[PDB]
Amino acid sequence: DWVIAAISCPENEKGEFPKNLVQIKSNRDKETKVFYSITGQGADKPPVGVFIIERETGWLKVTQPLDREAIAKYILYSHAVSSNGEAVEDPMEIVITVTDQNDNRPEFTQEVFEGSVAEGAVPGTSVMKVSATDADDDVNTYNAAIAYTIVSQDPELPHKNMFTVNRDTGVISVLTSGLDRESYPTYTLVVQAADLQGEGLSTTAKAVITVKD
Amino acid sequence: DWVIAAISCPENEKGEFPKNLVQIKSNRDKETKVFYSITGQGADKPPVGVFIIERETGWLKVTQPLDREAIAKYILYSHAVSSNGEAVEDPMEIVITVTDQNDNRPEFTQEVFEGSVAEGAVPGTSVMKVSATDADDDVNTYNAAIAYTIVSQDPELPHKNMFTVNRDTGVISVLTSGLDRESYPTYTLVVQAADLQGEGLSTTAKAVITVKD
Ligand SMILES: [Ca+2]
Ligand SMILES: [Ca+2]
Ligand SMILES: [Ca+2]
Ligand SMILES: [Ca+2]
Ligand SMILES: [Ca+2]
Ligand SMILES: [Ca+2]
Repeated sequence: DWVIAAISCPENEKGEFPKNLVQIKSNRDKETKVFYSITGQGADKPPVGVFIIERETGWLKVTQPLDREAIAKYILYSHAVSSNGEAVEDPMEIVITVTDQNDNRPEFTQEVFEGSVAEGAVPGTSVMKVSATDADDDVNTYNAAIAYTIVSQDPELPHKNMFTVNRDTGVISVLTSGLDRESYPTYTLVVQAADLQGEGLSTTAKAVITVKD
Repeated sequence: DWVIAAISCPENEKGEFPKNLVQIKSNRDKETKVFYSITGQGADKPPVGVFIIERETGWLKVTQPLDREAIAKYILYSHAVSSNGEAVEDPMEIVITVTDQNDNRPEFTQEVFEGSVAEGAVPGTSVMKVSATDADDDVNTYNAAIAYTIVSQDPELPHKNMFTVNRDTGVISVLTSGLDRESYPTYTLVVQAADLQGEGLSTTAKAVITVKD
């Protein structure tokens, strides 16, 4: 049997609802009056009534904005019943797919990441890793594509930029010489993760680095 | 059989082509690999290739902007063929409907309309009618809803506004007293027709009125 494998709808649509999706009918409507209905989660099962079909015209519609991160795909079936009460078609599968918008900020997996480094470590020495996740669609968009940056370093001594971060991996490394346990044993870095390859929604966390012998 | 009775597409779409319309598949694709194709005017018949279907995925797409005033409805059929060469579904009817944009200016049915009026006619006397048409969708929009106005009167004597026009019907009537064949035997009015109930696209024509005894 034929299936409508996808009718796409972006999440978070604005403007007037309901919105038309597609009109389906039985070509047996030349024989009898036919009445249309739909079943499935999103139709008669929870979330009830997100999708409706006009009983006489067969216009399938969506009645509220969708949310890809809650339900990304709805599987419905359309039904066609004559006025005398006989189903005149085998029910047809109709799938609604929800496309992504950038509506989730990245989140670091920890509020505070801890790491340590030997004071004599040569510039370039990898110290620790910070990590973030993003609930948006990393398959089809850059809405979940995170760039890591360092926002600040406390203290700014002996130099303001003792460390750097790999923009893609979140690995933090020694950038310059001068680390010294006896002068400054601890650094607090504010790190940022931002989606849209660093241009989008952002969040911060801390990396606390202990300088060892 | 089920029919996709309408997938709507506005005419004159901008941005990137091709544009996805709907994805259709055979659920017999669990048994065999299935290849999809479409037939109909707009697909394999003229205008060829305005609609295409991806042979493996079943994504039906439109490849160029549509024009409601040229073709307002396309009737396509989808086909599903196994890799061994057997049609695995009855072809399904899929109708694409083109929705309207206001892209046609009203047009008067004549460049010059002629009428006459007796000089003693009381104010309110109907003189003649001007008429315009509009190729846009008068059923579903106001894109063809015309308001008539008078733009100018030559000569502006004895008064600047000797006539008026019914905004809906285009009937021109005597507005005030003072018409006189021996003083001014002829008036040329520039008349305007504008769609969007007078707010939209506009055109002009002339109404030449002869004053009789
Ligand atoms: Ca969402
Ligand atoms: Ca995001
Ligand atoms: Ca999202
Ligand atoms: Ca047009
Ligand atoms: Ca128009
Ligand atoms: Ca039009």
